[PDB]
Amino acid sequence: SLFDAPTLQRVTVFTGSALGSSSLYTQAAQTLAKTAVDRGIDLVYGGGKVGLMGIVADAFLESGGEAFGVITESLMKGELGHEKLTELEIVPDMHIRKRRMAELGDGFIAMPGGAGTLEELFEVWTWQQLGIHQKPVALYDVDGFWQPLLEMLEQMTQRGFIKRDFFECLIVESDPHALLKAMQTWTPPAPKWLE
Amino acid sequence: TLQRVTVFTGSALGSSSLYTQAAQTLAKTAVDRGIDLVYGGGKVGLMGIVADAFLESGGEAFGVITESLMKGELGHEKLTELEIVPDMHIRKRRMAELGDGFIAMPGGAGTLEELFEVWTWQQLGIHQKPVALYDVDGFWQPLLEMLEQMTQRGFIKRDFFECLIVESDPHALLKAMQTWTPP
Repeated sequence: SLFDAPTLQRVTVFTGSALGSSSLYTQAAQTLAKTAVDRGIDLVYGGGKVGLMGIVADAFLESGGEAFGVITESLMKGELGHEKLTELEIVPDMHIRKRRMAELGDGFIAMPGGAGTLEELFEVWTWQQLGIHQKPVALYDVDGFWQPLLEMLEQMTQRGFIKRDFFECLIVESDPHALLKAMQTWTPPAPKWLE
Repeated sequence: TLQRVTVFTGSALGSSSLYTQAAQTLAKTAVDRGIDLVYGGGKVGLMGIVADAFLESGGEAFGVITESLMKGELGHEKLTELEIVPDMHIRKRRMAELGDGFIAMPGGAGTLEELFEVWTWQQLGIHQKPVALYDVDGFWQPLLEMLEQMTQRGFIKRDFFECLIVESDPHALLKAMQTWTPP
């Protein structure tokens, strides 16, 4: 229906190819995967087998959900792709990879990661602002990991480079049930009233 | 050597005229070095400011813009050359091909997005070009603080974070770019 948000069938997850320095990030990813599958949401992600990327894909498969990785030729030649995925799309470059992860997902989540995770997050958020998609964008704030980013965006907003209304449409939860609940009920803000 | 530099900067002007001025001063400094501008082709915000400044100072400015943004009345019509491309990704492929290095002046989410793409791709060996942050009025300090924590939590190689250029003065910035070596 026209008044309804599309219902989330898949979520695209951005996260590190390292595990990072707390056991907690491995736990927290596992929990989200379980919650996701509980609501019949499947996973789209970058197709890796190590670090949090690997953790989250494995947790998804193990809870009995599905998992669609999208990976490049370069990465597949260097034999870095996960081998037991529901599907694994191999594409010529990093652009197409991001484009395809964004077409496949019904929403985006950023779990802890580094530069690459930021590359992906800001792109999809920018695109939301340009009207290229109207899918929700969320930060999984595991042990406050994303708090420094929020301080940075708050400062950018104050200096006038980001509209407060966009920044406030960013979902940030540390609880996974909350996170996905906000993603399901999310609607984009009316262009009619931005300020 | 550095002949063209790709600049990422905000589509708005920001709440203080300091940014406009720094953007102007940087363009002059780069023209004096013989360096031309490559950027996303807009006339609004600091994009417009920096492109005007390169032109008015005797230098050249090349824009790469999508068909959509052109249609949106955001394009600059008095550049040295303006390429029109299908989409955002071809636009970044081209800005990266044309650039010999990358500078991120103040901006928002659009700027962040371009910045992180080319930084990440430096980490992966896709290119070996300097990436620099023009730290006007400490604008990028909160970003460095975020990166510092990510490095302390295991998600960014310290080695790589240290190869990131950060400078508030434009003569220092361009010299840092000119003498930089890869990680």
